Amino acid sequence: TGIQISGKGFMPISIIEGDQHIKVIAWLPGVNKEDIILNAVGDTLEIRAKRSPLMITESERIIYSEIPEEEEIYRTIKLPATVKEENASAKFENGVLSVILPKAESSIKKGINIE
Amino acid sequence: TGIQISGKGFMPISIIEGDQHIKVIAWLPGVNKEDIILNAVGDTLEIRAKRSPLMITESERIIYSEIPEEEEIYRTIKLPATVKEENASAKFENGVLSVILPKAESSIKKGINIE
Amino acid sequence: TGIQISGKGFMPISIIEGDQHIKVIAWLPGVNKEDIILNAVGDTLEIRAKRSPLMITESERIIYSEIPEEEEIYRTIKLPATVKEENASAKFENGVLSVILPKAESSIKKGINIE
Amino acid sequence: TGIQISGKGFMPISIIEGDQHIKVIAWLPGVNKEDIILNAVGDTLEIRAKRSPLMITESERIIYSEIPEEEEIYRTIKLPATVKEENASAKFENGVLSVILPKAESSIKKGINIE
Amino acid sequence: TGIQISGKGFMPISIIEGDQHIKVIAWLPGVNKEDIILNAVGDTLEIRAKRSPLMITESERIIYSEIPEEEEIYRTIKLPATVKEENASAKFENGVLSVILPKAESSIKKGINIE
Amino acid sequence: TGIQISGKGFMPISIIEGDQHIKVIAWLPGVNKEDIILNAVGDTLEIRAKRSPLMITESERIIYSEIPEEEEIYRTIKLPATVKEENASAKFENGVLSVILPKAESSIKKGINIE
Amino acid sequence: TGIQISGKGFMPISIIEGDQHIKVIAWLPGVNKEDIILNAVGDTLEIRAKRSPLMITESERIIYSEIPEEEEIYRTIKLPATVKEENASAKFENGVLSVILPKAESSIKKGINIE
Amino acid sequence: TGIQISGKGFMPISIIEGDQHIKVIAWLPGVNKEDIILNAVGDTLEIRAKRSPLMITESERIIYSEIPEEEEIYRTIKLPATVKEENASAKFENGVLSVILPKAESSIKKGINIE
Amino acid sequence: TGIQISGKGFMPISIIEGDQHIKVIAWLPGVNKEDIILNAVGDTLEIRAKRSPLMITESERIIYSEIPEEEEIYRTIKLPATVKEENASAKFENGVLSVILPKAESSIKKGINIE
Amino acid sequence: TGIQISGKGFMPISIIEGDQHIKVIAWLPGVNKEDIILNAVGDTLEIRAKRSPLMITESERIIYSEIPEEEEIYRTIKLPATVKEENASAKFENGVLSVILPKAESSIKKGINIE
Amino acid sequence: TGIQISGKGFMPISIIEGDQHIKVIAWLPGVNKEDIILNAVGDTLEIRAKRSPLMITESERIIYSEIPEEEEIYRTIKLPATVKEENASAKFENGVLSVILPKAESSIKKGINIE
Amino acid sequence: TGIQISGKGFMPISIIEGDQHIKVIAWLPGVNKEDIILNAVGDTLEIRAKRSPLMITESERIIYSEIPEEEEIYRTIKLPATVKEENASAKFENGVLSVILPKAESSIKKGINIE
Amino acid sequence: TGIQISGKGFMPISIIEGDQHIKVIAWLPGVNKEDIILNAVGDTLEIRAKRSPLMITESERIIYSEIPEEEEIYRTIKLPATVKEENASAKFENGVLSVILPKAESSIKKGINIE
Amino acid sequence: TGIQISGKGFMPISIIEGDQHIKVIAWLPGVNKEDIILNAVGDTLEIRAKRSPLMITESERIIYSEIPEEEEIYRTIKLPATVKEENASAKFENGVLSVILPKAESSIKKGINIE
Amino acid sequence: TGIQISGKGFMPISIIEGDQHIKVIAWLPGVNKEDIILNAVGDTLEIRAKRSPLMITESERIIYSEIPEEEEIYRTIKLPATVKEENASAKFENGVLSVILPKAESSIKKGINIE
Amino acid sequence: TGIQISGKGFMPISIIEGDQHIKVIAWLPGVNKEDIILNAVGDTLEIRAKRSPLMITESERIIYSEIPEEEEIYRTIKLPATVKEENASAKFENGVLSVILPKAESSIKKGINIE
Amino acid sequence: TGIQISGKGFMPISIIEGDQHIKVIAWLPGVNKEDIILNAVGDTLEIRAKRSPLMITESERIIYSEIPEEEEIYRTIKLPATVKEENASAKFENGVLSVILPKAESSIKKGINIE
Repeated sequence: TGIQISGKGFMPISIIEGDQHIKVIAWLPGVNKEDIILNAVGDTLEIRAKRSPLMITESERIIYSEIPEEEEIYRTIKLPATVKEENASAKFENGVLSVILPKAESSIKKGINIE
Repeated sequence: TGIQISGKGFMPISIIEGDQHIKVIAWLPGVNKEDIILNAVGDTLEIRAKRSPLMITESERIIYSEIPEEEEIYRTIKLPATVKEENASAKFENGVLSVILPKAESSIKKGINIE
Repeated sequence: TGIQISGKGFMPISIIEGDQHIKVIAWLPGVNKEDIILNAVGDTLEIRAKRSPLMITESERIIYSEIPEEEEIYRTIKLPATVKEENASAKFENGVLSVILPKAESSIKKGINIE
Repeated sequence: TGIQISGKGFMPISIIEGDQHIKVIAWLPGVNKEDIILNAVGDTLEIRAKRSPLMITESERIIYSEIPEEEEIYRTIKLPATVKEENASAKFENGVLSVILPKAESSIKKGINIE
Repeated sequence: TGIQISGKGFMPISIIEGDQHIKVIAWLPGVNKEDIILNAVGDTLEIRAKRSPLMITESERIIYSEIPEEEEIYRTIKLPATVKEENASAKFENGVLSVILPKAESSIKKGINIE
Repeated sequence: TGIQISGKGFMPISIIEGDQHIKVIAWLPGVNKEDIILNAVGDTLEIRAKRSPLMITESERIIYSEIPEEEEIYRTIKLPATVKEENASAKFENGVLSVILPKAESSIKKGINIE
Repeated sequence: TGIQISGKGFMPISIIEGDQHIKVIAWLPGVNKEDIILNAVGDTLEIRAKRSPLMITESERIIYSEIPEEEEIYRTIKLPATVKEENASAKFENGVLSVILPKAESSIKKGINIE
Repeated sequence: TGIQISGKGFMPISIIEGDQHIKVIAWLPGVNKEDIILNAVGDTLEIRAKRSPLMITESERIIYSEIPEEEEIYRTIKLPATVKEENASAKFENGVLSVILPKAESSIKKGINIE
Repeated sequence: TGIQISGKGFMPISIIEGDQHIKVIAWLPGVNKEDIILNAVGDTLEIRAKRSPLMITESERIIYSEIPEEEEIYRTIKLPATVKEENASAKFENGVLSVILPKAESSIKKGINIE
Repeated sequence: TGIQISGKGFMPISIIEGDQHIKVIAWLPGVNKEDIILNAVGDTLEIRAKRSPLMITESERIIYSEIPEEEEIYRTIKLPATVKEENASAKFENGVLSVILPKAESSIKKGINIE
Repeated sequence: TGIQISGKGFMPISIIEGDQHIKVIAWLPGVNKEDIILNAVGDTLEIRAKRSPLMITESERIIYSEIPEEEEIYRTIKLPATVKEENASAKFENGVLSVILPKAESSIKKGINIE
Repeated sequence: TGIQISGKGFMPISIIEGDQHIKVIAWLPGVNKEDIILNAVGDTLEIRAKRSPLMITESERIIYSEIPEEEEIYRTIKLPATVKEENASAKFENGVLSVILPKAESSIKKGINIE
Repeated sequence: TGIQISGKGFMPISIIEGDQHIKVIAWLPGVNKEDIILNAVGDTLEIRAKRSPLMITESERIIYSEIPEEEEIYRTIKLPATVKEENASAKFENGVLSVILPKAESSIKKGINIE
Repeated sequence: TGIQISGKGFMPISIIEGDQHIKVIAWLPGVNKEDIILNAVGDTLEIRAKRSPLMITESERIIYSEIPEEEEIYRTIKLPATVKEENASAKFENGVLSVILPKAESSIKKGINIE
Repeated sequence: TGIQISGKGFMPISIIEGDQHIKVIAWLPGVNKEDIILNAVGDTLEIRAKRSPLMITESERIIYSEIPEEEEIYRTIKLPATVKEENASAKFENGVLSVILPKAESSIKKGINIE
Repeated sequence: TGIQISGKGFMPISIIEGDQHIKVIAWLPGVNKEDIILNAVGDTLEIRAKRSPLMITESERIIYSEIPEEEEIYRTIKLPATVKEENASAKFENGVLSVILPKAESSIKKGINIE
Repeated sequence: TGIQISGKGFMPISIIEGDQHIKVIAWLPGVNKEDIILNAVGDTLEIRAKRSPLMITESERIIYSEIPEEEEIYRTIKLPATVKEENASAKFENGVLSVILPKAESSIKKGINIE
């Protein structure tokens, strides 16, 4: 049942499990597609990215703000199954990274019939 | 000094104030550019948008999730100055809406010299 | 000693350990034998099922109820030994699923003599 | 409005009220159809049954368990209406007993019109 | 399910329910068989008795005591079924009164079969 | 002033002290005269008895009960004076055992006059 | 070091220990010299007395009172040495009983020299 | 009655209200006259300035300090009356800025006579 | 390590320690250069000054204020080294007094080499 | 009723009382039969022993341990009856010492009959 | 660093780790050498045994006891290294079981030199 | 196991128990050898002494003090064995009284062999 | 994400993770380079060392100390990746041990591209 | 007014101040005159001594003890006046060290007359 | 008895006091011998040093760390005696600085004899 | 800044500090001018006096009292400057002692000019 | 028994009652004999006085003070007896006013004899 999330910075994760794969959704609003580093192996995925901070002309002042300032953020995740890093896909749109990880064959649960 | 935020759903705001305008940044990760409705007048801006929920094949199950499910979200904001809705600009990239509101002339603080 | 239960919905589990196998008992009252999905591999078993809700004619009203309404329920379990999914058996009677999982050879503790 | 449940052992009840009858649902997972004793009269129903305990070979040990051990369990219920014990029906499938109790004529609320 | 005990003085009760009767056991240690008053009707039984207090010669003093002094004690009990006061029996031995109350016909639950 | 009570089971004691003896009253409701074992020596008395439990036909069920179930009960008591076990008397009626213990000569307080 | 006081009613005690005796002072205000019963043996002294209550003509009412009403009062005391009841003296004046108890020979501590 | 202060950094304010004007005093110790920016309009005044930090030769170390380090500080204030930014005066001496704001004509309360 | 501050009134201090001297910074906003009294000797410095209060025409009222009213304020400080009062310098600008105190020769720590 | 245990070190005791003797069981796991010292007299028994500590090669380290380290342990017990030290027996097997102490004749409670 | 103990009953464990093996000490006082079952595999050892309860003639009564009554007890342990079940040794003396488990080659940490 | 200390004043005790005697150590700093009174009998020892208070010339004042002022101090001790007062020894040096009390023959525990 | 530290004694750890290796920093002030034992295998590293205690001539006394006295200290660490013990390097300077552990090939996360 | 006590071990101090000297009393029961080390200088006195521990034959056991075991004890005291170490006297009797310290001339307060 | 420590950063100190000197031990792990500044005078010593921070290639990330980051650290200590800065020695090895400070003659306590 | 008051009894102090002296006021109501002892030296003043207690004829009783009874009272004060005991003056009128202490030359703070 | 004190300012009172008069003591330290106003009538006395405040040259500052500043103080007291204001006396010395009030004849308790 094991899933271990860990890292720094704001990054709402979501783990979807299918029969033959695992989907991982992450919220990286403000982060630039090319600032994201994605790599995984075995049963752990690591998402690390950097989102630059709000640039303000000397004239402006931040009257108010709920957006976290930290620039470097990431998460290493322990998936509940080993996967094929080799066939992983990933899309990043509207600040949302979505990673598809095919389940490794050795981690594909096989059925049991009832009678 | 008045700034009144209010509405429903997750939407980290940020208000930047310059001498002749007001910048408003909002985090709408996952929201579709054309699902955003932006309108303002006087001293209040309203950002309302809808982000569709994570679609999962019947086969998948959400093993874990930190992403809020609510679909319809918005915020009406009371800015600390009246603005020219007419000349407002807005960009939406990487899940981040950024609105530029020119300060109305009547709300432009004028200087006072010290001696 | 590790055993990790996890999932959603009401489903009292029971894990029995023998020398060469592991028995797992689950309470799925109201669930339909063919609505149960059983599969396992390595050291983890997954029981997922759906029990339809109490259907009431428009005329009736639920005057009182201790029965949980949720329809989709499941549990993935981490057994304390690897098993042969291939030879697992399972019976479902009187709302009680009982799964027999033969211990994998590599997980069969071997004796040590005292003198 | 009176409904009085009472007895011993785990047995999630559910009382459905219709215009001319009362349905009572009980969760008796693991209990054997012929170990259930059902009888009622006036405005009270009594469900008493016994579910045998998990039998384990001397070799096995209960590594973990959420299933209550008590064998003899029951509930006497006070229904919100008198009923015809004589015409009561009952089905027991998938650990779920469902009893239909026709409302006694003297307990059938009659309508009142508004104008 | 209703059973209402009430009265004054120490008198441990016990209510046993059979299919066609109700047994009631009461602890009246020190009480004299002929100081007991037993009467009942409908669904309520009343046991009232008086136990004289420990008589001590002027010479003696009660060095210590866990025995309640109150002399007049009783309990009126609401049984879970109407009974035939007419056929009630009662035995009193070793400070223990035991009353047998035949269930009234109108209170005898009738069976319901399952299929 | 020493009096030490100790043992198991419900047994309200009462110790009466006279000039030349000690009376001990015990509540053994439900206990059978011949199931009581009484013996003492020096300054300690021991009362041990067994009261059989309420026998119920398979048909009956204990709907409610304030009577303790434990069968074997007893108490060893340290009296405030040595006594003549040899001349102790004892009566048991209506669930009440009453023991008379003649004070030993060596424990008979002798008077002191005031002037 | 043992001294055990016990009894009922208000009776401030005081124990004085000498080398060859033990003095006991008791406050029995309002008690009548001839209502006092004094006796002791071995290592325990017993003081029991009765002070009659304030008699008031029907005309009077107790507007206020700090004097305890209880009539029968006493105390049995465990002295730190065995004594010769036989040679005990006692004086009672101004509501104060004072008892002199010669230490028994077997309880007279004997000296040990230091060097 | 409205007065809204808001901003960042240490800056004790004081608002004095006259019949035809409003005085505002601010403590900007350590701040340089030409580092102060003063501007206002309508009913809000904004004071923003920057005080450089204590410069210490590499040789020195701050053994102790109650002086806040923040460099950029400011406050935007909502005055209880609209004012003529145009005729505002301001003096800055001994770390104290004092601003005189003539009340706008439309905000000059007019008298009411009592009889 | 000793540094003892003490006195009355608001006066944020700051003590900087160099190898051959001690710098002391104090916030005296609103205080007049010539109202400051500075003197020191041995290892203690004393700063005492008076700042006049905000003068308000009878017409004005203090609508709000965070500026402390007390007029006479001061602090006597125990420096962590004896100093040469004789060569102390002092500057007072923008409400900030800064005192330079040459360390006394006898208080100049001398080096120790490590090998 | 008196039983006084006291001493140091871990040593679960158990006192069994028969009519003519007293059994005392003690848990001395790891203690060597010949390291046990047993002696008693009157109404008190004393069990004192020493268990050597776990010897570990310099190479090993105690990764974890629930076994108390103390070496010298013992208990002096006050039995509820005087005994014949002279006829006491004792067996020590599997780390369990079991002592049989014949009750002294003077401590054998004699019977009292009830009628 | 992982070590997982788990099971039922009183059984103080101790785990000693050497470079090439693991020692496990267990306190099974009162347990019979031939009632102990020892087996292990991979990185987990299981110790299960049964100690019969104190047998008492009908005449005796357990006046006092700190010895746990449970008969069947055991523990499955997760060792911090895989081991060779095949070469495990075990001695049981004075209620103390001591098991020697040779570390598996694949679990023997290899050195790293510092410079 | 009984040991009862009691008395007044500061006097740290220490009781050592041998096979044939009992040693008692007491801290009587400042007390004068000839101000100590030692006597005992049976199973109780009594140590009473008086230490004069610090004498100060009128000129001096007690600037500070942790030494208790009370002059008369003592303790009566209940030893865990009867002793021969007759053969007791005692040494008093450096404010430390040490008493040797030979155990009485009747209190000398006799051995019990194990097999 | 798993990292498990464990051991005894003061030893501030620091784990740095690179793409192809893992660095581990440990503070072993006062420890002697040749008193350090470093070994690792799989995914766990073990650092064990001994620092001798401050030697003080009989003449000296430790007036004050924040340095922990314990001599033998160590930590076994679970790294987040398997490593090649074989190619580990290590430097120890200024009380700081620094270990470089090359990541095992099987633990080297591989990239995933986004589009 | 300064007096600073500090050190380890039990040692009740007492400081008496006269016009021309300072007396210091210390309780060193059990300490040997020649195990005491006394030295002082300026305004601080240091008392350090060692009292050997109670020696017990292997046969004896410490049944009870209020005497602190620590062997090495001491206190360094800061006197409220500088003194002439040179003329200090000291007596040690009955476990009580008493030191007389002549006040240094420079610390002898001189009088002031009132009128 | 005075010892005053003060400064910033992690630096476990230890002060050893001899008859003619004072030893000071400090833990400066990671600090470079030539980055340490040592100087003292009178009765105060000052240790100030700087330890550079862990340098990490852009590729690495600090997965975990118990090592404080602050670079500049120091402590000024008030020794309990004046010393000869001139003859102070100092060694720095294995992150441990050890300073020897000869006591000043004027601070060398001189003896006092007891009689 | 140091001022240390200390002593016993009620004596409200007041310390006034001038540029060249220190005034000390003390409330000694009821104390007799010739019962006051005043002396000081260096930086500490000592005021000690005795006020006799209210003398009452045997006939009178103190119905109520807020006046402290203690007779001997005093305070030793640490002044913030050394003084010339030699030139101290003192007046005592209306229960108020007032002492004038000329500051010692070495304690006279010297000025520092600001520019 | 009535005595009512009331007023403002610090003024410790004391009421002494004799058979024929009442003495009242008041602490008015610092108050001037001629600033005291004393008058009474019936059963109430009133003491009102004013003590001027400590006058300090501009040069001095109150470094510390426990003396209350309030100038005007007083107390009106309700005596437990009516008195002859006419014959009252009063002395004021050393800050202590002492008033003698002759009891009025009507308030002089007269005796009652006991028999």
